[PDB]
Amino acid sequence: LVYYEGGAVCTHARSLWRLEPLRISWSGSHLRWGQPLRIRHVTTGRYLALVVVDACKAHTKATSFCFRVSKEKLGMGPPEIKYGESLCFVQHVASGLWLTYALKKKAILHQEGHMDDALFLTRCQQEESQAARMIHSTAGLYNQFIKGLDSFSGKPRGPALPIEAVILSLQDLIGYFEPPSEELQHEEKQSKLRSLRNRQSLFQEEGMLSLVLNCIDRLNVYTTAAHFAEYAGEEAAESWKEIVNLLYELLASLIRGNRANCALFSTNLDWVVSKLDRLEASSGILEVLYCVLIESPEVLNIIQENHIKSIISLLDKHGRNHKVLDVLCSLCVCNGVAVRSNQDLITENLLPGRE
Amino acid sequence: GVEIETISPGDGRTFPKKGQTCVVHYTGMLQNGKKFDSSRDRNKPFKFRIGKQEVIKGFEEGAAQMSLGQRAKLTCTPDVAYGATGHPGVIPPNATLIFDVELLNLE
Amino acid sequence: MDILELSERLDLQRFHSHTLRLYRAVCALGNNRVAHALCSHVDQAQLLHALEDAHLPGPLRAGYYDLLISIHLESACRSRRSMLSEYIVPLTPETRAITLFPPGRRHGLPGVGVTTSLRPPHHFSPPCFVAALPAEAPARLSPAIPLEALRDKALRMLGEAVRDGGQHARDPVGGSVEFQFVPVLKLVSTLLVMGIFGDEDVKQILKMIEPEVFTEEEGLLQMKLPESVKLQMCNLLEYFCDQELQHRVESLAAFAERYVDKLQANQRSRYALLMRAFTMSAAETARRTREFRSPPQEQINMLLHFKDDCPLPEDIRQDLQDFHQDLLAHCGIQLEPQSLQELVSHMVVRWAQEDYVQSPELVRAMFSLLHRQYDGLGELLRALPRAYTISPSSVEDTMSLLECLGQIRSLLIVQMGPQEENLMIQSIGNIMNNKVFYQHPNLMRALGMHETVMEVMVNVLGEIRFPKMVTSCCRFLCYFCRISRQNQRSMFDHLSYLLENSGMQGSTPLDVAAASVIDNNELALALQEQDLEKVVSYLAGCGLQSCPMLLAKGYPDIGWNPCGGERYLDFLRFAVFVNGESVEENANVVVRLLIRKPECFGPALRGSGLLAAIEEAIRISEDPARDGPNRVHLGHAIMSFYAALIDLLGRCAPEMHLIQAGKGEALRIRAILRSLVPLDDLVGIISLPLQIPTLVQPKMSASFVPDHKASMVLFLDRVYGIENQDFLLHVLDVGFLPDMRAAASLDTEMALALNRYLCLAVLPLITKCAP
Amino acid sequence: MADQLTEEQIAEFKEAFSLFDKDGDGTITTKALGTVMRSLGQNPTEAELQDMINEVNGTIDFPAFLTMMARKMKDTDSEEEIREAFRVFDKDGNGYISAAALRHVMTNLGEKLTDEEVDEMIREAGQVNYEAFVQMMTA
Amino acid sequence: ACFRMTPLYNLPTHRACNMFLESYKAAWILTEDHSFEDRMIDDLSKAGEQEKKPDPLHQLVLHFSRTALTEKSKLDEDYLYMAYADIMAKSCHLEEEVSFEEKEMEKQRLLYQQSRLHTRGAAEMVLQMISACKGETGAMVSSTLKLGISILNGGNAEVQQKMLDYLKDKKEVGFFQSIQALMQTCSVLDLNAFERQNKAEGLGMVNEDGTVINRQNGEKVMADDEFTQDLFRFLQLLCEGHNNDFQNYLRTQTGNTTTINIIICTVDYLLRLQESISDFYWYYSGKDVIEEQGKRNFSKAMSVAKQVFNSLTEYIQGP
Repeated sequence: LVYYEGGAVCTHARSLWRLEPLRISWSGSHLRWGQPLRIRHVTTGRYLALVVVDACKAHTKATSFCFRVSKEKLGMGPPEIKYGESLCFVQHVASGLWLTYALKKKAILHQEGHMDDALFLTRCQQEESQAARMIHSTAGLYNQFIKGLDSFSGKPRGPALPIEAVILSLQDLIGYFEPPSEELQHEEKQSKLRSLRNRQSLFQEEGMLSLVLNCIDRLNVYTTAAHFAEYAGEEAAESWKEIVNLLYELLASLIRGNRANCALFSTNLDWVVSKLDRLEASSGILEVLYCVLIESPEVLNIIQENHIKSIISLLDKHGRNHKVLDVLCSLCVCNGVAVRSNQDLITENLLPGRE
Repeated sequence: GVEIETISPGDGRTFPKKGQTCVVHYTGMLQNGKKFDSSRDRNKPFKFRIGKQEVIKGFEEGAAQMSLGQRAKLTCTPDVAYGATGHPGVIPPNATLIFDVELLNLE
Repeated sequence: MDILELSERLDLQRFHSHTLRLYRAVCALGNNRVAHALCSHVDQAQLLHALEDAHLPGPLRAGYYDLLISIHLESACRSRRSMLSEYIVPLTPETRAITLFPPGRRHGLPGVGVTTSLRPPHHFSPPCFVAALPAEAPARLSPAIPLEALRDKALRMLGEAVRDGGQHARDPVGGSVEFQFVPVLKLVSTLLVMGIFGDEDVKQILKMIEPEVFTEEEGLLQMKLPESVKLQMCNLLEYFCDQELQHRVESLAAFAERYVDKLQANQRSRYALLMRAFTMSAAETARRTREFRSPPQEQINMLLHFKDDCPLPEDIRQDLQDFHQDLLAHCGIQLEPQSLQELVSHMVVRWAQEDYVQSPELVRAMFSLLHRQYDGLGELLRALPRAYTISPSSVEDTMSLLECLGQIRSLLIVQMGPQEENLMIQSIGNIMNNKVFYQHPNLMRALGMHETVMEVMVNVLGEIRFPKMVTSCCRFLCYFCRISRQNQRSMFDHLSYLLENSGMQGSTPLDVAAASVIDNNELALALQEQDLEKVVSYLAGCGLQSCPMLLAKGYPDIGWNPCGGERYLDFLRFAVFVNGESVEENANVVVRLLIRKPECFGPALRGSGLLAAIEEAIRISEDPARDGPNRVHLGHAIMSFYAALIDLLGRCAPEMHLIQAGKGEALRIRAILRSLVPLDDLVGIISLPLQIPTLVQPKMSASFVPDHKASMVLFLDRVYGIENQDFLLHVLDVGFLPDMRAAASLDTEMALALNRYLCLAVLPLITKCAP
Repeated sequence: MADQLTEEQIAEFKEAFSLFDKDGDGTITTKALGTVMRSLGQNPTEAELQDMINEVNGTIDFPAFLTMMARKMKDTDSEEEIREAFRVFDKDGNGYISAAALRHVMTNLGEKLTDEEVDEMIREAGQVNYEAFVQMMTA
Repeated sequence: ACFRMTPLYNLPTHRACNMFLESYKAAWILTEDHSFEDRMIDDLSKAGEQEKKPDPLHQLVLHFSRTALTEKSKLDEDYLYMAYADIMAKSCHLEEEVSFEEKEMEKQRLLYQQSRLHTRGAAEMVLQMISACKGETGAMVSSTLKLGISILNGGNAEVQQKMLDYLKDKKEVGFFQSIQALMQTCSVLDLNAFERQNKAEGLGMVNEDGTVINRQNGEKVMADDEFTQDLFRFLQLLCEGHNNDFQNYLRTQTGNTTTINIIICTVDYLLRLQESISDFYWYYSGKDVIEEQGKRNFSKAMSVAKQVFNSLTEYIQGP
């Protein structure tokens, strides 16, 4: 269903629309009045028909729209359509039905129309629109990868899932989200940060966090790296060790720095700590826990004694790792405010054995 | 469970009586041997009054069982000190303690 | 293994370095029960041994120094640094002999001499581990360490380092010149702020900085220093300029008690000469406007006018100007490098010419130091509001107050748990019976005590976690607001925040806001309009929903709020009625806004009969099944709510003298209130008889009270009026002669609930109509 | 406003209150409130005792005690202030202040009253007495 | 109660010392003047000479620029920056029947001190923090505009050329919106708090040895006056030399995504001023004489009106 919204979903990934006229060649000519075109949603990849619909069932008879100013009974292009000034509506070219409302003012093609279909357009931004289409390119691969895994999720083996397609697709995303260097100039470092703060908020809002959380929890159940990967066979079994480690690097690259996405783990905190001794990518999950426990202080005081007793049990089974002492050093204070409930759970557990 | 094994004998006749202070230059360990405490490192002769239960029960019961200037090794059982919970942060639960004391002066 | 082997091990150096971060983070922010627990694991001698073993590696030296202050010299550090910004001087004769310049125009040494400003002692406790466990414990002090031994060791390690640094050795202590000084300055800086150094010790420290200036080797400032070591130099030098300023204030406090003792005998001799002067009468009162006609605040303002009509002689008016020239020359104004401000202004600027400094912390600590010297006058000025002067007989209770103040500021920085709540209540309960909190309300305001108790109410409200705390805090502010009027003026300023958390038994944050505006025309006239519309929007909710706690208690359901909505009208009846009089500008805007949401009125009149609404209340109050079934009866709160909606509008009725004038706006309102309510509804309410106690006592909080009648009589006597003799005698026999002889019968509990009702509500109204 | 009492009374009050303080808490019984005022020479009967506690459980706390101490000494000084206020007008001190000696003592006091209001003070009131003057000032 | 005032010698001496400090600071220390504001800025400028590195002053305004660019929602009130905002502002106010030559040296010495700041990058520091305000009309944007005037006082030219390029390479929408935000939060003449002040003015001295601090209440009506005058005085000085590009910039930020057209926004404050002064006439149209406080209000509103008509005409003094 089509809707309307305020300003919050105005900036985000959903409210991005691209225009597709019927003629193939010179499609990036100037659009003029009375011109037929299609409407594409960028993230879903669906075609607007007053519902949105798939491209395979998008027909020129079913969905073909146009820009008119007002309904009088009627190479490149000349510069017809200004920005912010045209204030023009849409209607079907076969039906003439004006899309209008009824906070979610449901948009409907209505033959009465209104006095409020005079709507002004705004062009998007280049870095944002590039970030848009790759969501569709990834989620189309990922949900294909999930249900490809779900096929033999119960049936042992006595289509082929996209192994090589997903390995390269994560690695471009890590370098997409890579934090800028400290040796950079200060005025430019700060400028590149606020770009990064958008385009991780622009992912975790429009899905893409729990969707990453899913493909972990379909994969983590196979703790034997080969024997429980033999439900697929020997082909995907050799790459099972890689695909977990790259996955936790993505998630750790998402919630680095950002406070707003760090609160998204306040519900499934116990989902994280339960996988610390998983013996594969043990540094990986421990990396994710460290970046979440320094940005949003509300995740400190929701931690009970059952969690801390696992972390000391992690240190006792993974050597004298100096990263484990970091996360315990973040567990004492937050924003210059200490937690007296946590400052004794460490002490009467860690110290008194002296071992 | 107060076992006193002597290390060096003192006067043999002077004993602490009640309502009185002592000065002990003690040190302690655990049964593993890890030295959780001393007094000479703080360079202070530790003092206390007997009877008023300032120290744990295994300490003052060992204290009047010594002579002046004697050096004794004590062994306080779990039930006589820090029994169930133990000290927070220092002494683990159900820990048997091992001491090395010395009555400096004043009975 | 030997610990010096970590210098090449390079892996267990790191893991034993990060363990020292866990040790400093566990005993962080005054956690002193655990601070004894670390004193077992790292002993006292081996910490003092590690301060000078030069062959220790780099990051392990800065650990064992910073571990030391975080278990011994931090809990005392924050509490004294807090009391540095305020200056509380007593009148001992040791105070009385304090000058700006030392006697001998040669500028004295900074930090050297005698100061008299009050500071609490530190209260260390020695560690032990054989003491028996009790049990809630009161508190644990910071574990102790012998300080007089420590200052000789710390001075020595600094004293070699400024000397060994001149040798330009290729192998510095700890692997750099950075680690040679940063863990020895930030210990010396935090032993200098705790004041435990002797003056002859800081005489040596002044030599070790730049001996060419501070004399009564090469100086430390001339030495080439890396950037972080300059930072601790600023934190060392910032202590010294404050000791110039605190000495300057303590000089000026010494000047005044010498001055006003000289000034009182001058006035009382001049007044006695005025008392015997009969040579004038019209000019005598111009000399008598100052003596007993002006307030004593206006006397000193008038007395001190002789710069460029003063009753003071030329002898004691010149020495003030002689003193005033002694102070500007003491400051940086020449008032036509052998000076400290001459030294700093040279040194800080030259540091900018050395290199382009990148660390933003140092560039802030530089320029804040530099501006402090040039506007040395304004540096004296901004501290002076925190200057207060007490009696020497009050010091024995004042320092007992300040220690009970410090526990609160220590609880500012720790997230509140169920133990320190009992520390806060026992603290606050020990403040409000300490007798000096009352007799100097300027000083309690000067210490920011009224600010401090607000933020601990901020952090708890953010469901209520700790309700027993939040009552005793807002109880303290309500008892604070009536100590002086200007304290109520200060508490008034946080109104919109206090208003945002109006959302139970006991007291409340809203009764703080009520006691911030009571009994004062200044605040009530200055009360905002946007601060008013928030009050009615919370009144906009209560008429539509119930109390969820009451239906959780198993009470009958009532769609509006007879208990919650009455917690706003008792506020607003202090918002328009003051000193037994109504305001105009608030009354003309509360009722214009109260009629934009007519749901805010009680829905029986939004409608059933008003006497019938109370008649609907008597059945549901007398019948226990329709009553709330324990402290809350629904029938007692509905009559109490309508007792609040009535007497509010009675106290917004425009006054009679404005009705004698033809103020059309003022009579427009008097139309509206008379238009809303029928008069004869009141008459059945004013005449309904009550369950008088005799031989048995009825229940006050489930039945009719005389305070229900007391609201109604104020409404008719202020907006409707008693005109003619018949309507006077109409309600006269029906209402009150039933109650009067019911009151004359018992000549007892509700007898005293009705004795004061008659003597405050109706017997005035009879005497309004006695002719 | 609790400032209308001077310091030494609160010093005397706290000395009296701590003397009969129950456990050092600052709580006292309802009976001890009567005894401590009679320890301060004040002798009010149970009528003046009864209305004061219900104005504010049997537990009297020191601020709750002190706010009652303000009101008991606010009303007494509010009436004895105005006869001694008239004392400075008349040269004798009885009440016989001549009206000629008023229009310079009233424009010279510090409420910044001009000649029009001190006129307006007078023609809406020979020498006038004191009791008409405490009537014409309180109004 | 004015008659029962106790004398000073009856008071305890510690309270007598307390009111003295509140008096002695008020009549002597506050009244004292000194000129340290110029003998600081010279040595922060001259010390770059020694035996491409920045100056001591040039380091400072770089640091204040860096704290204005970090992403924060609000602009935290630093007392230190306000302590340096006025000191650099007073470096030009010493120069801010005469001969012809002697006023030119009084003019050109002001262009010397204006050069002593804005070649060290003082022009873009004062342009960044207005974008870092985002409309919060606090105490800092008071103290940042007095520096913005003392650089552009007298109609300097190249500081405008140092300002147009900064708003054209950055495309910084957020400046002009914060400009538009401060414009609407400009108080005008009311007819409600005016009599609130007047009813407050009926009290001259408060009971129990207290004084009604008339500066504490102050002017509840139009206390926004000197600030909102100062913004238009800043706004007048952006097109003083008839710099025609700002005449086409202040109505259209054509490089930017979103125009604001402050010229139209200057009109809309004037209309809100226009009814606000006209209804002040209708209150007094029945009265005969005008008292003292009635004129002080009306002196205020026209003094800001002369500022805004002058700031209007510099948008159109050029043809």
